[PDB]
Amino acid sequence: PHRYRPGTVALREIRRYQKSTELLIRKLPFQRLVREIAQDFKTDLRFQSSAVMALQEASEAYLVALFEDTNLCAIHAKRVTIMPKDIQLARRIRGER
Amino acid sequence: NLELLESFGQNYPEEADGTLDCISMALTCTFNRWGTLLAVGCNDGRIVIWDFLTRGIAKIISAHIHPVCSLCWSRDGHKLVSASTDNIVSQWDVLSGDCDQRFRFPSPILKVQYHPRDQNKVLVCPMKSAPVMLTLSDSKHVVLPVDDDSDLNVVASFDRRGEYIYTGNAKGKILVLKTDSQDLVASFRVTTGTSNTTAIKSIEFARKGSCFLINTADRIIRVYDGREILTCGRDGEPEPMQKLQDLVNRTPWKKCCFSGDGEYIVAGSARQHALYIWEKSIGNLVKILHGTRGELLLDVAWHPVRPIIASISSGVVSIWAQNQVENWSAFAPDFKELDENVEYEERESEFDIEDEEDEEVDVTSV
Repeated sequence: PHRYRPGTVALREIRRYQKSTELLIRKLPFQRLVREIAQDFKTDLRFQSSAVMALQEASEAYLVALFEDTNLCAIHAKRVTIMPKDIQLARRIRGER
Repeated sequence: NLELLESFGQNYPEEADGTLDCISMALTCTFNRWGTLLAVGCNDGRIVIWDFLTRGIAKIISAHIHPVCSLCWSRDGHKLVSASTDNIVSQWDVLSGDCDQRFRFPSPILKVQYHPRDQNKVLVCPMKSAPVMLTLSDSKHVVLPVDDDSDLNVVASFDRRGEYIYTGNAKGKILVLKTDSQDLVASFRVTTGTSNTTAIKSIEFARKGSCFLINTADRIIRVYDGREILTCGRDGEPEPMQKLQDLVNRTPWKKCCFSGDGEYIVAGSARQHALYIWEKSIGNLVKILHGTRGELLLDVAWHPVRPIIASISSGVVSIWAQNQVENWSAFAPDFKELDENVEYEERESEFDIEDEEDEEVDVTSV
């Protein structure tokens, strides 16, 4: 019958994930994603492994920066819950679209 | 044969238009005389024939076990000749597909061809030795004598009319021979570069006149006229009508053929799978084409009376014609779709004006 007040697990996971560094997305689905969208530019390529790790690091850093600027937007609108008009606002302001 | 009122600014091929996603593992391609069929060899030794007007697969004939790498049509369109690593002089029918000739003769063959008027005389180009001309009934074989015997790579063919036999070694020396008596009437070494010679890969001809092509190995396609060879005669020194190359990517070629009217030249890469089209007369590139960006090109065809081009890559045979644009006034010719304010006053016979067959044509003619 013991359950937390909602939000506590959220904040402790925030601290638990900021106190560590690792690859965060599971590696083989991301590798299959990279090969599948590299199909369209030159058929039957041959990657190395370190290039795939470099892509995973670049994409992970880009998503983390995007979500922090999204969270700034959502706190600015006197809300807490992130809605995708925040993300579209952030990529409209930053200049990528 | 087709519509005569169709020519609303006809074009020269631009689009992709859709391919034959039916049977892969294609190896070579060639059309018949009019441009109505297309034989295509498989990988295991079969024949794929595709009809054009119905856009339908005509006939599948299983020849042998060795892969089919050389094909040609007869003049009537009834005798297919072919040869492969099977070493066999073959001859096939189009209504039945019968093994009419079977003579396993060594040094496997790289190219066959009929004489363009008599289908009795057929061309045989061995693996090493000099090219051979044969008959149909008996084994009368004519090996053309070569002074070199050192390349063991000699190319030869018949031209449009079958008047002569243009021969070529892999040193770039040409020996013109008469088509029946083997008269060495003309000879020339190709003026390659500054001085140093090159090999000869293949030689093809036209459908109208005597302009033809030389496919060397120094990445330079050369265009000559056969009447200039005839005007020279022996110890000729021809300089070409037009030279062809692409030094941006320095691309050696794999296959060439002419247009139907002898006006345009297509030639294909061995590296990029990207087709180029040239003008014969004025002498420049007109259009680059593309495709699947990382495939290896094998064989390129052309359709004579209609701008259709066949490619071969990864066993897939493309067909490229305009993705043509349809409009109104074929459903209703009394109405024409304009664009802007068109004025109608030029005729003067308006405002209530009132003024004051015998051809017998056959119905079952040709």
